[PDB]
Amino acid sequence: AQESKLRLKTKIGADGRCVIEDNFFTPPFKLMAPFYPKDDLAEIMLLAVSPGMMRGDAQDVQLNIGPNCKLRITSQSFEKIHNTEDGFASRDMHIVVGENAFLDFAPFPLIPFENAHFKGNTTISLRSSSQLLYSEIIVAGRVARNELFKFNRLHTKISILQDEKPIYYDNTILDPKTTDLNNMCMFDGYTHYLNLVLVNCPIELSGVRECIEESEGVDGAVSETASSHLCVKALAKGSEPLLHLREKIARLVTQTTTQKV
Amino acid sequence: NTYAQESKLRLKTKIGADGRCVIEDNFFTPPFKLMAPFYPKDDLAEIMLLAVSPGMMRGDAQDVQLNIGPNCKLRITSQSFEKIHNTEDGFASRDMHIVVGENAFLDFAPFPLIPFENAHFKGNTTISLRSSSQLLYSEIIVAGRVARNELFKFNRLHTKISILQDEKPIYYDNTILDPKTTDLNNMCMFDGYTHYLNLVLVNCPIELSGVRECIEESEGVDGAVSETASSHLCVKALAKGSEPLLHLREKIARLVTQTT
Amino acid sequence: NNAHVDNEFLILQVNDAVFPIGSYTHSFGLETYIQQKKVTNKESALEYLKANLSSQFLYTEMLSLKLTYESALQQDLKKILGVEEVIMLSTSPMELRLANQKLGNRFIKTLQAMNELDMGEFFNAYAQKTKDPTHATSYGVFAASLGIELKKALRHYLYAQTSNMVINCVKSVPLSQNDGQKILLSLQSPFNQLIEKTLELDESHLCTASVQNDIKAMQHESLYSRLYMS
Amino acid sequence: NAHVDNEFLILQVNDAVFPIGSYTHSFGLETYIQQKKVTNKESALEYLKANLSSQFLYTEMLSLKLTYESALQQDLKKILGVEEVIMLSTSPMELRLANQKLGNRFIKTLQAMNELDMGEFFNAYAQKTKDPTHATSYGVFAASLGIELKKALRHYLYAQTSNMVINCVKSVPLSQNDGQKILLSLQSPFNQLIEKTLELDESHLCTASVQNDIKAMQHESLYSRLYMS
Repeated sequence: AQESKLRLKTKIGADGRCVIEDNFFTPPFKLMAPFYPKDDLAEIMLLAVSPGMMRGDAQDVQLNIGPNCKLRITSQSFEKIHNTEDGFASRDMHIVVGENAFLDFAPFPLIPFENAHFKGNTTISLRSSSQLLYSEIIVAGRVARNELFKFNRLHTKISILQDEKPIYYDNTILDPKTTDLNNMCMFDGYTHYLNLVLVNCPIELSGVRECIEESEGVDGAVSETASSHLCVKALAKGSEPLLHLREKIARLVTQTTTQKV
Repeated sequence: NTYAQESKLRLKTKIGADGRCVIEDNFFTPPFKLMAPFYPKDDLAEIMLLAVSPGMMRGDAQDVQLNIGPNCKLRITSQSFEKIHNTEDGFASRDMHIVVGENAFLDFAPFPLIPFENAHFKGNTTISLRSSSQLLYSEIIVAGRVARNELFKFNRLHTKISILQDEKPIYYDNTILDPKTTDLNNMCMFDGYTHYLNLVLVNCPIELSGVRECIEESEGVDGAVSETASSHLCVKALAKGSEPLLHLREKIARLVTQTT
Repeated sequence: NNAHVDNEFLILQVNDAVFPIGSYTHSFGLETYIQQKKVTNKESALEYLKANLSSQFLYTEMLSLKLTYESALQQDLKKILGVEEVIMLSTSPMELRLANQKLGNRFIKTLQAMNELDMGEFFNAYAQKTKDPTHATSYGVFAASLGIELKKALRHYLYAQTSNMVINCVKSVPLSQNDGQKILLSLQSPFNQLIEKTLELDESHLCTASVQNDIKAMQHESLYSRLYMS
Repeated sequence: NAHVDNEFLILQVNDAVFPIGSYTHSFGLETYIQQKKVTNKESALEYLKANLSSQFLYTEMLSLKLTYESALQQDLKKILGVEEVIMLSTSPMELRLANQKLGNRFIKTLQAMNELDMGEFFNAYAQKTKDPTHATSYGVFAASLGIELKKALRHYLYAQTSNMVINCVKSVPLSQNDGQKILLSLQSPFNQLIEKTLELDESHLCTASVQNDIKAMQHESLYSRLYMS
């Protein structure tokens, strides 16, 4: 058992750019210094090389995006959950986004091995002016060795508050022992699952629907939530089509200029 | 006078040496009385059944037996109504057993029923026909003495009809009228009317259209005709008086009679 | 067998408005009442339903349902066929007779089309011998064969048939859908009294004659414009 | 007239003709049909088992039980809590709207029946509710009248499944006997679902479906749609 921690707080610096105010991390996490894609956008790369999580392992992530900061956090790492026996591994994330701040983030895609038990809890606090691109990818297991839905139980939750008021819930429970997760209402023969929410982003439903339609190898869709935001769900047979889809969407949300209204 | 009375009526007919339908045997007790047959058409006898009576009381019973010999073609007519009085804790009854022979024809109907307040009447009619037999039978029930606004005040009325063809049932009727269990004036029963006619035509030379015609051309009548399971005709009609129903019956009897 | 067949669900299925026996194509004389303007609004619709249920539906449908049920419990097939014969010989209005027999036929054929449903030895025997089953008689045997309690069987049958009639009034009068609901709600006490009455009646009351109802059912044959088979 | 019998009332509100517009909804089934994932008797039964054991179990049936149990304790805040979760958890818009419409019309239909007194707690619920669904409102309804839970669930479950089966029959299409075979096949699963519903607690509320959500969303994009969802 080991505890991996990640802390990141950002603020606008004297130069008007988004910079790291404070940070801290434990293996296998490691942040790189930010670089600036658009004059109005910072990007921090989160890297991690790990054998995976075992029984008793825990991850705790805290993100605090100061006001006016527009930040994208990118990674390439997959989170492997091993056989946890009679125990489990867990991932807790607390994210705070400030006034007129933007965050583009996603935890590592989950790959639950046979008899893996995983618990994830994510809470995201936003202001009314905050903007969020948040997503999660779940894989059926190690697809290459035909290890599909062999894990024990997977239970992850997302709750997003806007000015301390709930605007979105997700309650993901996957348990091979209760259901055939391959049935046409769940994974339906696919092996990779993308769930994504766009909150208060400068983008219309039709634009997102265009990306999905023009993405090979994806069965996906978008819809307006009760709180008037966008949710994207997509199934695929590999991770690449889903990651490609997310990139396209992220690109669409980013193609807005500070030199127009 | 020392207790309830029993009226009897027996009538058997046969073709006579002259080829005419005649009375082979008959018998009757008050208030019943048969008159000698006369002959309207060359192929039809008519016997008038008459009766003057104060009405039936508790315990009174009527027994009727008719036997229309082979090839006989007879019409039994009457003008009398049957008044049923308050029968208290008892009832009055009328039993009829009718037998019609080979290629024989019978046109008949018991007296129209007029049940006074708290009258209890039980009627059982059984009709035995041959496959060649022909029959025009009907019954009329009145809601009571309409002249004194006496509607559906009787205790209970239960009359039954069973018609057998070659000993095989071809028709049933089970009339039960009990003001205490139902509003007999509702739109599925008497529906504002006071006179009810139930008529059956068995193996007669007339088409459904013909009967329906008579009904359509009858003022004061809300009635209808339909083919029974055994391929015969049943006519049901409501009226606010006995006369329109009687006139309807005549039209139909007439139609059935106008044939070779 | 029937270790997987749950009577609690089967009773709902066979009384479902979409159980494919064709009830929706029959008015059983109601259409005649409507066209002649005897049933024109919520109030008259309610009187008709009360008048019909307490006459034709009680002494022929419900009573017969009870009779074939009780006979089925004693495996008395002969008595069951006798009851069905009386009904056929007692029902003068042709379209009314035909409608009941059609629905009887389709009810049984629908049961038999469900290969995984095992109605038992007595129902099979009855299904083989029956000449003129009605929806009510065959249902009676059905219910008894499965051990469905009589009052329960009556309640579901009574409500379904009445629902069909109410929906016909709603479509044909026409009435608002809320009017239909008010009516169905108003009919609950009468519903219960009809069941009470049904349980008291013996076969001497079977096919008690209706008057105007028979007439309007007969008259339906002559309607120039008719949307119903009866 | 003033004699409301629950035995008849439960049949009336679950009646296919109870005027709330169920027949106009497929809740995503139409999408499955046009994409030819449901093309026959066999694939339709697989869809129903799949759908019943996912969306209908953790959202419809489970929420029905939740509001029912809270109603027994007159816990209105808990009922509103449940309805809020459902509204914030149901991403597919036509699925969310459908359920909310059916919830609205259900309450207004009961309301239109003046002779039907639903009691003080249901009256309070109906006044305060913001986003009722057919299932939540029906749950409070059943408890308010003292209708047994399993019985309440049974009628609701059959009625909804029947509507789904009938869409399949109309839209696939299937023969009517096919629909009856299916409905019969589902009786054991029915009992299993009710069994499971009793075992589940609110931590399972709105358990995410995957392809079902995606198909409900995609229904918005169909060029020819005969259903509202």
